[PDB]
Amino acid sequence: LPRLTVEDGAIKDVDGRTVLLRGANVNGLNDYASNGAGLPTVAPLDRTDFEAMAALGFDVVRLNIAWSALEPTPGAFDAAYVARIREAVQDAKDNGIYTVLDMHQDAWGPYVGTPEGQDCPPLLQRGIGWDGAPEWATLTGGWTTCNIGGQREASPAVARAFQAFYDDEQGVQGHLVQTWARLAAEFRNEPAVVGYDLLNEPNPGLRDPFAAADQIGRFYQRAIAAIRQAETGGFPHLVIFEPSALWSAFGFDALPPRHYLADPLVVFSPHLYSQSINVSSEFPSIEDGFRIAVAAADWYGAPLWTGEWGWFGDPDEQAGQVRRFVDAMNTHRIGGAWWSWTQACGDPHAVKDGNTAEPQGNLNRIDCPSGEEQGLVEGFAEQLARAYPRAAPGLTEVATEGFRGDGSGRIEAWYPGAERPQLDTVNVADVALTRVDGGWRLIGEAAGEYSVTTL
Repeated sequence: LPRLTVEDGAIKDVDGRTVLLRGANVNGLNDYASNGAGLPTVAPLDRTDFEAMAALGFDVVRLNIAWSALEPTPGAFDAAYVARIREAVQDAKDNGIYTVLDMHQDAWGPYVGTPEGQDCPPLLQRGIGWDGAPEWATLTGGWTTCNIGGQREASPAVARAFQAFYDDEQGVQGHLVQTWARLAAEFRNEPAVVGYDLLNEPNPGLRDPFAAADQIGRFYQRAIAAIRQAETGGFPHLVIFEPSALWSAFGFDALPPRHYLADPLVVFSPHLYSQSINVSSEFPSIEDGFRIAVAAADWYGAPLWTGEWGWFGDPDEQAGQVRRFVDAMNTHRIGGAWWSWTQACGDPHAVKDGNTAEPQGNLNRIDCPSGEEQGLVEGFAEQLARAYPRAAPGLTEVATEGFRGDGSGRIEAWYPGAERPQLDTVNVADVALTRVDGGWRLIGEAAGEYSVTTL
């Protein structure tokens, strides 16, 4: 709905309200290798998915899109794939959901898997194909596609292909930069697009964390200059930038140098996987992982918005960690996107694990191999649907019992569930609670200090 900007370390709208962008990753437009499994790699995606997201209270989607589908041959720009992106943006907007466009990849791309008749070196496991870059952009030097321990990023071929990209071999990085500019031009006047997550979990390539962070930042600087030129005649959207993929395994990393990100609309977006999928199950803790990320974002002078987080095991055991995560989002007043809305039976994550005949998903449960959606993973869903202020002027505090601030403008908040929220609204005029699908939307007007709390 209103255009988003950054001011004073927060995502805000142009009306001055502090915005919390909470929602999920949606991969229905991503281009995954099929890996010979003979199964869909994504679920269908249409307006009903965005209605379902709005019924959990979400007001953002991280839309995982693929360079391989935008630029299928060198220099191409597939406007028919752009029209599917634009349909998803419009279906999200019709349901009150902003879109982050995420140039997504795992393990470089679909073309890094070990071919069927090819063996692995001793001590390595077979690789499979994932998502990201097109085949023509994939320059592996012939290095083995097998990996250490089954970890998708720990393959010589993937590392070499990333290093070829950072070194701009054959101009492949200039191709992605131009593809980003062309895509930003397609949305330059669309306020529902938050902005651009320049590359998901950039791998180190053949560099250590410090030289990796530098080459990742050098790419971000090139992409930002191309995007800002392409936005001529529209307006500048937010630039969401990530540390290397190592943050997703350790809870911290070397940081892309600030001089590469010297644009006022950048947003730091590490993936906060502490106590979920880090190398250590204990360190950093969930809460220390937030403190590290918050300190890093403050170094950039930028907002923190975490593009991926999630738990993947039994909700009976892990819902308490999910609860702790949401609590910390409220303490730090950030948004982010759960991984993920749907995972299909032929997704590479399922293929890797030999789990293509087992149910998939940590939010929407898909039966396999049928592909049929069969309810929600309720222990996680109930945490993700928790009440929050979508937009609030001068927001100062967000807690489980409600929120408060000091400012002038329209408050908009979500509350889940069929029962009417029972609220104490201090200094809020014209309060209206509207039943909406899956919950309730609150509106009201502030003009100074205010609070909206449970009674």
